Amino acid sequence: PKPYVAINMAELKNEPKTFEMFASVGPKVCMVTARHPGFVGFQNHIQIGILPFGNRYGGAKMDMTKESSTVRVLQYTFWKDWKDHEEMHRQNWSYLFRLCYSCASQMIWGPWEPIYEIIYANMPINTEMTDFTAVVGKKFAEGKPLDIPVISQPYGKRVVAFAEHSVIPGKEKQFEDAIVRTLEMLKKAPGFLGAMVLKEIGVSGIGSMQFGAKGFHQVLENPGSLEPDPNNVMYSVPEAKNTPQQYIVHVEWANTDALMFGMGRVLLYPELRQVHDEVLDTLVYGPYIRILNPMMEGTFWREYLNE
Amino acid sequence: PKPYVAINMAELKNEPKTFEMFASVGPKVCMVTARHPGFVGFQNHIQIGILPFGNRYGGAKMDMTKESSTVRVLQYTFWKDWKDHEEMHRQNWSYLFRLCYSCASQMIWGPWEPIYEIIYANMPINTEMTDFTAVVGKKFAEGKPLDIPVISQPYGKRVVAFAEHSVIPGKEKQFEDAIVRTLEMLKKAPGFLGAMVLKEIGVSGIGSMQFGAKGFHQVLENPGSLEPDPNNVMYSVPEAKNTPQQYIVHVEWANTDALMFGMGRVLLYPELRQVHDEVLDTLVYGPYIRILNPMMEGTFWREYLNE
Amino acid sequence: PKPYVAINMAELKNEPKTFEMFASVGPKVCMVTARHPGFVGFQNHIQIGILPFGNRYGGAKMDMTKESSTVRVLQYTFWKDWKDHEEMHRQNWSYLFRLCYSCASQMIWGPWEPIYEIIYANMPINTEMTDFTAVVGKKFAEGKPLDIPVISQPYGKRVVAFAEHSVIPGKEKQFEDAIVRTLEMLKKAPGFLGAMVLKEIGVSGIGSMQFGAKGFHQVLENPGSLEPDPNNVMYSVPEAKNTPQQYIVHVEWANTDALMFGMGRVLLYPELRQVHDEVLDTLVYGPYIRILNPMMEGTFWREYLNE
Amino acid sequence: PKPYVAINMAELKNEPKTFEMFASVGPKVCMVTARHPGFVGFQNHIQIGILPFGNRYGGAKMDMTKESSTVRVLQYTFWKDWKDHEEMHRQNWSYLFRLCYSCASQMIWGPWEPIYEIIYANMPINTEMTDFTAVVGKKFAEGKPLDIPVISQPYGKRVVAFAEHSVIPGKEKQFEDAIVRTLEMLKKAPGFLGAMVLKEIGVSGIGSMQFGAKGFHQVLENPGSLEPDPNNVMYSVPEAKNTPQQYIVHVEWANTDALMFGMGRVLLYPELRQVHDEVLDTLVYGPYIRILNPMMEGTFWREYLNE
Ligand SMILES: [Fe+3]
Ligand SMILES: [Fe+3]
Ligand SMILES: [Fe+3]
Ligand SMILES: [Fe+3]
Repeated sequence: PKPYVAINMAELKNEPKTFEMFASVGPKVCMVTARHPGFVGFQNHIQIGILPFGNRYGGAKMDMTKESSTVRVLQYTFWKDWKDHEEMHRQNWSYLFRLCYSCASQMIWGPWEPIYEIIYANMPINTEMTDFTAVVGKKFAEGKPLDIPVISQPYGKRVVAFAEHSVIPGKEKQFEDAIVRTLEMLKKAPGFLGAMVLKEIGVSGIGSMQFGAKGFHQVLENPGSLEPDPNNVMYSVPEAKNTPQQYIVHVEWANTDALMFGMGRVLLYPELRQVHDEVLDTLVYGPYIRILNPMMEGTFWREYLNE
Repeated sequence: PKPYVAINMAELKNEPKTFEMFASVGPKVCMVTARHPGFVGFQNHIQIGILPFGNRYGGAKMDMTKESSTVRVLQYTFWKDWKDHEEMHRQNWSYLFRLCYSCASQMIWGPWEPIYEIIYANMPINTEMTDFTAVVGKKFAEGKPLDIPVISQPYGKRVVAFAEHSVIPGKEKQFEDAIVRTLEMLKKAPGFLGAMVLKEIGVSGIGSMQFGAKGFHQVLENPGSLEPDPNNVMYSVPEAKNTPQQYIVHVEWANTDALMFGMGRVLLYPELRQVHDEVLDTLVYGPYIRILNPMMEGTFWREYLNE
Repeated sequence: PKPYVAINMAELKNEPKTFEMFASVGPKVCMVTARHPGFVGFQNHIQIGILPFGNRYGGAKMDMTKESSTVRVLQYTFWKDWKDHEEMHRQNWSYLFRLCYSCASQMIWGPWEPIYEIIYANMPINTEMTDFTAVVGKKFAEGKPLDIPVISQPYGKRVVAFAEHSVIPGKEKQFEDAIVRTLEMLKKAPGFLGAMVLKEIGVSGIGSMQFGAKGFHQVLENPGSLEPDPNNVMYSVPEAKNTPQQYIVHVEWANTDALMFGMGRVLLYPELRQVHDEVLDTLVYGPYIRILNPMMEGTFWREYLNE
Repeated sequence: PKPYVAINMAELKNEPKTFEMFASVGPKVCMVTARHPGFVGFQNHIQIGILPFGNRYGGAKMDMTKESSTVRVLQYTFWKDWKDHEEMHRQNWSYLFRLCYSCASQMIWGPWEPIYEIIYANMPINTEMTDFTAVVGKKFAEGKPLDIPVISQPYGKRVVAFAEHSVIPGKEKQFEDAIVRTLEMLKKAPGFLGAMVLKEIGVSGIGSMQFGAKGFHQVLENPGSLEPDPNNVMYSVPEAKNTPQQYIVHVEWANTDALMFGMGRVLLYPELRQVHDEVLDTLVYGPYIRILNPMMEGTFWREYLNE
């Protein structure tokens, strides 16, 4: 079934010390998260660049890692129910706060952790190139060769287009209907590895280190080993839901060229351009497209999705 | 009287060609904006860094200009009525679009142009160090020594704390009352040069290059000398107003140390800390504090303000 | 069905500034071209080299990119009807001229845009290496395993043999019959990815910036933002059709070794050599064989082709 | 059927002279070992690193080869009956001792040669990427598509997780049952190439150069061309079996990322974590996980295994 998604977002200094702490503390945070039975997996991304849209963002390119002074992370965790995320943070707060607080020396912005519902998903399980023979064998044995997926390789061996959209109030249904029609056509582009549409339902104050006064002072004054009062979060998840309504259109691709020309199909192929124009008419903001590398992940999230 | 404020925000590559285009294009844009009789002035900022709050943003410093790969600009224009902003943009679209388009080669994000009402202002006129003798003489000559301002030096000779806040729905009045009480106390800190509170009322689609499908394709396809259809903006300014409600607390300071310890007064001086705690209890997001240099400005906006 | 093909040809300086403008302006031109509902896609090439044919062109090699002072581009656009190409240019001339004129600073020769009919096509859809599993599954589910194509990878991951031929007047049928027999045999060569035969039907004067006197002056005097009169083209497409008749034999290959030995099959395999000798007897000029890299492309042209 | 496994373990200087000895001596030893009809194959490994378990072994990483002063080898030989290994050594002692002695100059620790029974195996035959087309063909031809294996590439083109465990006396059955459940679930991880559990039954004194006094003096005094008395081994294989009982859990993976996150599935996927917790409760020692590269091998051992 469709899980809910929490996306923890932050911007950190682009230096070895940051990647060192990703490698030490990141696994620990994931192990802590996995203590909760409602956790169904994760997909952790680094932003490598920004899609330039010709020269609309002429200062950007799809891979800016060499030049950029910062690194943005977008850490997706998947949950049977979004309340499971809120419970896990609170049940495991002494570990999680002290783990996440160790990233402080490297932080420039964040953490900020919006929560989403998945309103559309066309996403395969991941497979390594070594796996495909057995997958094909099994699908033919089951008499379902139509269910043989594309090869979507895990652990940094594909790329993601993370397309931000905010929608005019009243135009949500028009956006949702048109984006799904768009993505159903998009899937014909070479190197398409799957797509999903995330609709924001709110924000996790605790995941965002956003407390009332007491907890704010506790964060600022922390030696690193003392939890802020987790009951000093002043707002529930839905209270922070944005209007204009926010969506992420998340599309996965074999490589950055497939991403550039494949996402470009919505502009270059007249039939699809006409459908996608119905999306564009509904927007307050976007599409703004970040190029992400899914590096560290728990691929069983897709197994849950496709149950 | 209080003007409305439009703040055009963008992120560009941090390199010489960018600052060269600020020098070419920026003055031209301001001159075009001044064709409208409702224009009352401008204050254009570059972000120099981010307030670290001890080590909460431990990768940040107040001056990050030597290491950052990007530069963020925040261009304030002041208007008798916010509709004047919208009218100026449409009436001068040929010039403005083609001027702003020249910046595309350097752009990474933006433009994004929220519009604000000023709900509180304690801001002086600017004066150079050479002016103060005549100001003092003139105020004493008219029997108004209370109207002698601090010396708030124009053109890059002071610094701004730009503090972003978003507020729990329903707590807008509590925030507003609390922040004004806070700023009325803050004005005792040494080096304090004034403060104002901006409350978002909406977003200029045209200023943000956010059109429907027709205008989006015109933007992406543009050789630089053809206008997108300015009538293809699909939402009004208020239709884009965010909930949670967004505010900017804008506080000016003599220098960055005065800024750090001055804004710090709300954490360090117990009586003020108690008042400011009432602000903190209302927030969804923030305070996140950008450090800005007001470089290019039309100082007469303050003359209008203080009329 | 078989579309028509326009091939825009030019030679430019082989320097970064040329490739910078390909990345900036190329996409804009494609987006403009896609405004016409008769546009069915595109395949844009850079010439990497020339086939030496032993040492017949002993100064050449298949990859000359490191040494060459120029770069030749051959931009294929595909059209339901060739008249569509002519309408598209006229209907969108404001944008298109101004975009293409921005290439001026780098141009040495061109543009020159002959138009072709396809008289023979054996060309597959493109697929990425990730896609093949699903393609195989679908064709078996459909009971059409015979229709499983080779893997012809998009976006610079294969090579093209572009073989120019001109034919003795009166021998066009003999050429056409012999070249098809030849290509039907050539498809056995390892790494063969498809072939088509293009027969020239004329030249687009507008696409070649070839006007009467009035438009010629307008081109030469242009500051960059003023279109020449698109109605000052003095000849229709068919009026410029060459005699001797020109053809392109376009053959795609997995890599340059497969290209060299595979194309060489017409010389090395006696049974094929006998068939291809019938082609050679009909020529005025050729075969002259350029080695091309298909970098930017709209792969959906093959979908139209194969319906 | 399941063979028995002898694992010869040694630590040598990490310098070129060592790898030169591997290249000349190693193939000779394997040829001698092949003189016995009970020899069913071999798989020889170098340790490339150690799994850090987050930062539990924070000084380790998966590939330590550039920094390490030593190199550990783990040479697996597979035997129809374990007694065959013992007989082979005695029958071929003049050659083997003299061959193994020539490694002396490079040795820091070892040799040490425990013998194992295989209590669980899910291991495929190895195939090169060239082979898979024919394997698929044959399996479909015999109506067994379910038996198409993953592609497990020989000769250094995959990696091995070598997980050491020692088990509380009396908890052997619990460990064995829970480890099998764990590996049956682990096989769903991307990149999984097979697993087996080895249970120690004893140690080969002769393979370990572990003699009584007579043979010890002979080894120490050896010019290189005189055998120690092979009848001076003082203990049988089972007499050296350890309590606490030792096991190796040997898991093969496409690459080190698949190994890291895949082995990690036992910590990150809640359903598998619960199962693996049952293994963890049984341990005296471990899991301690060496990362191995299987470079030189006699792949036919898996053919024997899978008959
Ligand atoms: Fe979270
Ligand atoms: Fe504006
Ligand atoms: Fe053309
Ligand atoms: Fe042995």
